[PDB]
Amino acid sequence: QDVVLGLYYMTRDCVNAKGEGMVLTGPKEAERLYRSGLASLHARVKVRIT
Amino acid sequence: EIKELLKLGDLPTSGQIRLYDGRTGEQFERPVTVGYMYMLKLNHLVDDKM
Amino acid sequence: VTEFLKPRLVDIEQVSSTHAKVTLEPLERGFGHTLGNALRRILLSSMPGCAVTEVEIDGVLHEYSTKEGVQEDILEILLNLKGLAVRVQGKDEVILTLNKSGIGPVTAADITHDGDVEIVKPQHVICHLTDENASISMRIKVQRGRGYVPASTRRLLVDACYSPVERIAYNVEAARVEQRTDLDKLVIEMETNGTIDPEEAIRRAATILAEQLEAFVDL
Amino acid sequence: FLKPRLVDIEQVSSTHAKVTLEPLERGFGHTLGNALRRILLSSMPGCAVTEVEIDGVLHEYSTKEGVQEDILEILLNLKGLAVRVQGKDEVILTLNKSGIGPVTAADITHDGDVEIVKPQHVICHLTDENASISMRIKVQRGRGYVPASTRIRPIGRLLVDACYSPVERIAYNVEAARVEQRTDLDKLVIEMETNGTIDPEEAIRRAATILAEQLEAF
Amino acid sequence: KPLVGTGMERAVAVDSGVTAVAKRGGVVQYVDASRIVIKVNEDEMYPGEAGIDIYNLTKYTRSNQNTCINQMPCVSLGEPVERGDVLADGPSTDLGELALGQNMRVAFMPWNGYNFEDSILVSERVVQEDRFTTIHIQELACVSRDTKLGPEEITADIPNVGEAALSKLDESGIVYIGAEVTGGDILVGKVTPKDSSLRVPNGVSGTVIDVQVFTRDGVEKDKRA
Repeated sequence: QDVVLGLYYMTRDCVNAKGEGMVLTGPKEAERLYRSGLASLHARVKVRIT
Repeated sequence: EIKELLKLGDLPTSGQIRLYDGRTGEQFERPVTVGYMYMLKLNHLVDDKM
Repeated sequence: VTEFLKPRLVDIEQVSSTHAKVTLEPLERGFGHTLGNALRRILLSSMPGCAVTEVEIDGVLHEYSTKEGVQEDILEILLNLKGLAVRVQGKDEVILTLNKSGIGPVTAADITHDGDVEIVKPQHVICHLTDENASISMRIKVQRGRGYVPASTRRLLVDACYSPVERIAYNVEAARVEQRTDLDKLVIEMETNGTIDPEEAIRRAATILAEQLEAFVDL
Repeated sequence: FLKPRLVDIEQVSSTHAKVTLEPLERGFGHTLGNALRRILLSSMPGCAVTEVEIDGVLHEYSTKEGVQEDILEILLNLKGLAVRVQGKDEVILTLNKSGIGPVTAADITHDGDVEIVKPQHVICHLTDENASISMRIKVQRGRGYVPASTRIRPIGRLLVDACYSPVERIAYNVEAARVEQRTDLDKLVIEMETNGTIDPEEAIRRAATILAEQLEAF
Repeated sequence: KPLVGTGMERAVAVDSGVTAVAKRGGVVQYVDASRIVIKVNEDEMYPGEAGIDIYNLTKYTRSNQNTCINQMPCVSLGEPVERGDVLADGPSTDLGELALGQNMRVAFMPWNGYNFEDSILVSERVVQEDRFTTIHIQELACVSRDTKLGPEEITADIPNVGEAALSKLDESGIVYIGAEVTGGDILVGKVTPKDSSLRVPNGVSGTVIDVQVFTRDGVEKDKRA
C-alpha cells in the first residue's frame, strides 16, 4: 500500500520524457540522469544491463 | 462553490498546489493536495498506555 | 550558542577500488541531509573532467547504420565510448585515433597514446571484429567539461560524462553521542570511472562548495 | 567557477527582507538555496524568554486579581516576545504596570543593551483601577527549540518553553542573472521572514559560516 | 475554531452549559480572569432587588476523565452584551463555538514511509507552538486509617529516607502548593505504625495546584489543615 505505489510509479512508462530516445550505458547512468533531472522516471530508453 | 471560493483568493481551483521537498530541495513531480484540515487529538495518549 | 558537533570521518572503508564508502559522524540534527544533498548535487552535475564528446567513423554516417565485419551496432559502439574513461592533461580537447584491423576485440589499448592523453582502463573493449577485411578507424574527440551534457541538448554525437563520478548516493541514519538524543550519520557511497579516487572526489567537491561560500563568510 | 556575492538586500518590510546572491553557476543556485534555507531554519541564534517570576503567582495554573488573562496565557504571550539583547547572554528584564489598560511590551524597563523590536506586543490586560503586576522576565540566548520539560528552583519560578529561532519562513528563488555577455548564470534570492531580532545579512553570513565549518572536516 | 464547520457548533457550545451565558443583557461593568460583572440595562431591571449580576467563572478544575475544564472570558471591559450570548468560553470553546481541535495545514502525500499504514507525520512547529498541548489535572488521595497497633500519622519525618525527598514537604508533612514534583517524589508523608507515604506515580511530572485536607471530627487538626 505504499511500497507497491512507489514501485508502480517507478516502473512505469508514458510516451514522452525529458529524454526518451537516449540510450544508456547501465543502471547507474539511469539513476544519475534521473537525479540530475535530465530524464524523467517514465522514459523509454535502452539500457545495457548485465 | 468551493472552486469559486478558491478563485476568490489566488489558489488553484483544483485544490492541488506545488510542493518542494524539504531536505533535497527538489519538487515532488506531481501536484499534491494542500489545505487546512481540522485535526483533533483523541485522549488515547501513549504515556497512558505504555 | 555558535558551537556545533564537528564530525570526523570514522572510516573510509573501500570496496574494490574506485568504490569507496565514506561515513562521517556525528552531525547536528538536520545537517546530514544538507551535507549529503549538497555534496551529491555538486559531485553529480558540477565537476571538472574529460570525456568523449563526438566520434567520426569512416564507414558510417548515421547512428542507425552498420559496417560489414563489425559485431556490435553503432549504438553499442557509442555506449562503449561513453564508458571510455580518460584523463587529459592541460590541453582542453584532443582527438584520438583508433586504426585497427584483424579478427579480434578492439580494446582501448589500441588507441594512439598521443602523449599526455592516458587511458585509465586499457582493457575496456570498444568493438569486436569477425572479418579479415574489417578495417575500423575512428576519430574519438574528448573535450573537457563539467557534469553531464546529453547529445540531445546539442559526425556522431555522444553523451559526455565529464564528471568522474558514476553513482553517488548518500544515506542519513541515526547516531548518538554520549548523552544527546537525536543526531545524524551521513553515509556517502560513491563509485567513479577510475580517473579519480572517491575519497579524492569527496574532498574535491567539498573544496568546490567551500570556495563558493567565501565572499560572505565570517572568516 | 564564478563565485556569488551579496549584491542586494531589499528590506521590504520591518521583519522580512530579500537578499540576493549573484552570479551563480548553472546548478549551484538550488544547492546553495536549499542548504542555506535548511541551515537558517534549523540553526540560527536568537533570544527568547525562558523563566518568568510574577510577584504573587505560585504556579502557571492560577489567576491574579485585576488581569483579564490567566497566568498561562501571560506565559504564552511572553513566549511570543521578540528581544535583541546585544552583549550579554542572559538578561533579567523587569515590568511594572498599574491601572486600567493593556500591558504592552513597551512597558518593560529594558536596560541599555536590550532592544524590544515590537513594543505593541500585548502581554496582558489590566482591568482594575488599582491593581498592579510585577514580573521579572528572564531572557537568554540560545539555538533551536528547548522545552521547559528538558532543561537540567523555588516555588515561584515559572519556566517557559523557549524557542531560540529568529527566522519563521525562508523561501529561495533561482532566476537567470543579467550578465553583460554570458548565459547559464543563475541568481539566488533568499526571501527570509524573521521576527526582527536578527539582521538578514548577518543571518546569511552565519549560515554560510556554519556550512563552511561543517565542510572543514574534509 | 474549525474553519470548516456546520453551524451547530454554537448550539452545542451554548446548550452544553460549560459556557457562562448571560442571563440579562447589559454592559460589562468589570471583567476579570475569574469573574464577570454585568451592569443590567434599565429595560430588563426589576423594580425591586434590581442590583447587578455576577458570573463567577470556574477556573482550573478536574473533570471526570482527568481533563482540565476552565472557563475564560470572551468579552471586553465596557462592551455591550445582550441576553443569551456567551461571556466565558468553556473548555474547547472559541467565542461560543465548539472547537475541539486545531486547524492543521495538511498535505496528502507519502513521505518516506512515516505515514505508512495510518500514521501521521507532524512538523516540529506544531509542538513548538503548543497547539496540541493539553492540561491533565489529576488528583491523588492519601487516606490515613487507624489500623491495629495504633493509628497513623502524616508527620514530615520519614524513616530510612534522606532530606532530598523531604525538601519539598513542609513541617506538617504535606507538599507545598506550586511544587514542580516529578515521578517518585513524596507528596504526603504518611507513616504506618511499624513508611507508606503517598508518592507521585512513576513517569508523570506535574505541579501541585490544590491540597484539600478533610479531618474527622475528633482528630484535633494539623497546622497545614
